[PDB]
Amino acid sequence: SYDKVSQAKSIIIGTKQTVKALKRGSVKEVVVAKDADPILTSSVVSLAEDQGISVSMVESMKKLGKACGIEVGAAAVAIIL
RNA sequence: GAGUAGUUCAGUGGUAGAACACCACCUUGCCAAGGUGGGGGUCGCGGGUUCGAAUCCCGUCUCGGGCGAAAGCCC
RNA sequence: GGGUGCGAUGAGAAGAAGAGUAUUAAGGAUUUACUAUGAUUAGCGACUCUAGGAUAGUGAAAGCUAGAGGAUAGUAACCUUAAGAAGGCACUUCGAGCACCC
Ligand SMILES: [Mg+2]
Ligand SMILES: [Mg+2]
Ligand SMILES: [Mg+2]
Ligand SMILES: [Mg+2]
Ligand SMILES: [Mg+2]
Ligand SMILES: [Mg+2]
Repeated sequence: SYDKVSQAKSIIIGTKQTVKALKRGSVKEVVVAKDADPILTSSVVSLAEDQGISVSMVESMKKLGKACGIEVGAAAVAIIL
């Protein structure tokens, strides 16, 4: 769902920043890219589900980057609405 | 002429030097830098000369080049 | 503006380390190791001693190997005092630029 990502009010970018966004429950929707290494994805989606927050996985992470406006690509993006 | 420490170069008859690299400690999450120490070389290989050969001689191996009809020879 | 490289699998900055460590002095201790050097005189060549080596010549004493032990300095290693730094990854906040080139 890049409609939700390329828009939205507040969005944090990067697995660490999404984990820090989860660590204070200020995030409303969590987006995670599929073709990323699951070793890192696991830790953020687990904490996400544990918090009880919705997770919307997306196909491409380069596309995630492009939707965020970033030029390098992201693994996880948190929408801190 | 080219072949010498792991690499790169010195060493022009006295058992192989420097630099860098490597190991150990300093030392620690981890490396770099650094400071002490340390280990390492059929000197292409084999005979001879000599008390002693990386050095001289002979045979021989590989590479680059020169001479020669070639064998050889020279660098 | 152009050509690359890296970058949310974290650019970059600060912090935290590194650390009271390196380094700089004054003493202290005077045992360790390392380095340099060893009168005259022959000899290319000498810190001394033992054991093998090998040994032509020179010398009171030879070059190798293995030990052990020495003076003269120069160093590091250990205490006390006063000062006292430094790069990167990783870590911790901020989170997107940084680097080489013309
Ligand atoms: Mg011819
Ligand atoms: Mg021929
Ligand atoms: Mg950084
Ligand atoms: Mg820093
Ligand atoms: Mg401290
Ligand atoms: Mg120009």
